[PDB]
Amino acid sequence: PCDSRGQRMWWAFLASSMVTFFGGLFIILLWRTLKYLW
Amino acid sequence: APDCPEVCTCVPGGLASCSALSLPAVPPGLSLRLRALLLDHNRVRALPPGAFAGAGALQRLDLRENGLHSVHVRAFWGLGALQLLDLSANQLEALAPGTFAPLRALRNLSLAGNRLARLEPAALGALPLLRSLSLQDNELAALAPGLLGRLPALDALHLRGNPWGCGCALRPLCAWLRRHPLPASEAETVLCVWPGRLTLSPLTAFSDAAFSHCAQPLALRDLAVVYTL
Amino acid sequence: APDCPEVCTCVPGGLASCSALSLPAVPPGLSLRLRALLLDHNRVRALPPGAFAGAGALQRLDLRENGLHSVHVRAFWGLGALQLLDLSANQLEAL
Amino acid sequence: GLRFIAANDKLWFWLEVNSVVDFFTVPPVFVSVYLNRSWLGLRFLRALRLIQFSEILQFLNILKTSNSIKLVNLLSIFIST
Repeated sequence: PCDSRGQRMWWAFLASSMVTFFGGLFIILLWRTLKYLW
Repeated sequence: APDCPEVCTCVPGGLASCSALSLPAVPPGLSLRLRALLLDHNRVRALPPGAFAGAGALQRLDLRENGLHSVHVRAFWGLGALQLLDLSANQLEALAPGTFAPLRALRNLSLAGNRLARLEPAALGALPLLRSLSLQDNELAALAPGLLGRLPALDALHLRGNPWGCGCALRPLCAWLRRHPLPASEAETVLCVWPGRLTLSPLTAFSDAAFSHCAQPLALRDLAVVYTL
Repeated sequence: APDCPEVCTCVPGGLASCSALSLPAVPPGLSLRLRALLLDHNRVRALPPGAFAGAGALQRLDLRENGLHSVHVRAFWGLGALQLLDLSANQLEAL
Repeated sequence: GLRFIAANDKLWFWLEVNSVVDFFTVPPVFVSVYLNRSWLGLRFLRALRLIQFSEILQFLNILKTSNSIKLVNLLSIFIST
């Protein structure tokens, strides 16, 4: 069939990309702080 | 009698008829003694706010074939007891939300033969006592989800002659139809319009398997998978 | 009879006439028993898709002097047997 | 992944333009394949990948002279933006 879009769930892709980027940043910063604080 | 309009005809019991009078506007001097009012076949194109003020005890109101094109939000003032509305055979292209909110005792609402391209959930408002609806001969492309969620007592509906686009937008519409068996006479007259691949297809024959690819509600497994992928 | 529209007049042989009724839309309840349909001198400006569904055995259809202005691609649904069409005296600007 | 292994500073590699477009381009397509539903969201960021062309040409030793390097840089930046 056609007309398969009743509503929008655009947040899923945006949430995935943002969580990937921010988790990478947070884990890198945590590694840096742990190295700083031994 | 003072409770009867001068140009209209009234009978004992509060039944007033103003048909075949070519009235350019709503007659004044409304009274609480009138229970039913007839106003069909007139030329009241514009309805002023609070036009029906005074007749709070009215039960039946008719405005068919009057060329209505715009109704104010507070036009139905003083009509908490109004039960029957006939706005069909008019040129209503849009309805202001909250217009039908005071109609707590509404039982029949007519919107046939109108040019209402879209009907919104907030346009109907809270209608718990409503039992039936008529939306035939309109330009309703699709019913937005949630419109039927505020009509618990809705048992009858007419949808013939509408540009129903058979997709996922009318899945809630089919949900009502599955549990409300439409008569075969009316069901055979209800069909899809677009796309052409689904022409001549009745709306009652579309099951869950036909639209399993539609947007399902968000779950908890996929919610974690989309984050973790 | 169920095969005849309530507001229209029908005669034996499947001939139905709906003229001089000021119909704002196509009457419902079409049946295969009707062979000819008359709809002239009405005000059916817009023709919904699949309006004539059900009367697949119809042979003659008339829509003269009805103020038609736009007809859907799938409007004359279920009419493979239709032979006579009268769209004249209307306001059809595009097909 | 190959670039990340060879990256000198991890934090400043995370903030590069190519890394950002990879982050905002690949996971959405993975989710679209998973959910059988495609959304045209930030897919336009792929044009930013067009920026990393002068470095590609310089790695292959095709692009040597200063004028041509600068011309390719300007053209790539302009078209990508």
